Amino acid sequence: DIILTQDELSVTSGESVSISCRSSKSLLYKDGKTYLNWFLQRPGQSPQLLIYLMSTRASGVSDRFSGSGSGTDFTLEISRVKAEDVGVYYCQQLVEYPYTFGGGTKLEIK
Amino acid sequence: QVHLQQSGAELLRPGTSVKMSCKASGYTFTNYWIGWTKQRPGHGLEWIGDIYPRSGYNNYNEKFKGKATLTADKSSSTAYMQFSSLTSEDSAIYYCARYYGSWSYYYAMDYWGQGTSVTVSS
Ligand SMILES: C=CC[N+]1([C@H]2C[C@H]3[C@@H]4CC[C@H]5C[C@H](O)[C@@H](N6CCOCC6)C[C@]5(C)[C@H]4CC[C@]3(C)[C@H]2OC(C)=O)CCCC1
Repeated sequence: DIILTQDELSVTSGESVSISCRSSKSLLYKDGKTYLNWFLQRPGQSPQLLIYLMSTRASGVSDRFSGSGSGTDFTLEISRVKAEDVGVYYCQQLVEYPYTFGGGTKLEIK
Repeated sequence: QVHLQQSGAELLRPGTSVKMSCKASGYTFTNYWIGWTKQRPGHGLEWIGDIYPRSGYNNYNEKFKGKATLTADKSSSTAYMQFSSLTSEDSAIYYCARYYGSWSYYYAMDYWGQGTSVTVSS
């Protein structure tokens, strides 16, 4: 199984932050696409999609969020952190069965 | 608006079965994959399995192949997940969600249900 590694814990409102996700294996598929997703789970809510195919922002997601990566290292960049961004950020891969998630990174504002 | 409405909390004894529902509205149910996720405290998110409601094609995380059964009723736009042989390790919130994409490819769970809480106790 592909292992995705995230720090358990990650800031002031308006600062920028990034979330790291490290994969045990390349997530590039033979079609040239990288099947890596980012979700935010706000406190006591269901997860919501932010990014798919490593760097595509989902419809309705703020352009404050962007995704990048290279090899086995992936990054979610958040410009201008807001109260609504508080929660747990999960990465996930869909390139191999079984689909697997990172352990989640908690973001809090001080 | 797109909505996945999941059934209410269950409190069940070990060795029993549960069948939970996920009723889709606000999109064409038979045009998108549905998948299920497990969330327990200390264990983040885990993928259980996917179903393509139009065809009934379902596939599983090997570790749930014994335990989970996915079905879909096209006439009511409802997906179901049945768990047999419940144990305390099955105590979790279970999500259903639709995937962005199509039939031959999909990328990510884009709309999520609110979660069904299952608690297994003796
Ligand atoms: C991108 C690669 C990652 N994976 C592939 C694997 C892909 C499947 C291979 C088998 C196919 C059979 C048939 O042709 C189609 N059936 C639709 C349902 O009705 C019956 C007909 C599509 C089908 C199920 C594919 C759908 C997209 C599948 C899950 C792809 O995964 C995604 C996320 O797109 C490979 C390993 C893990 C999954």
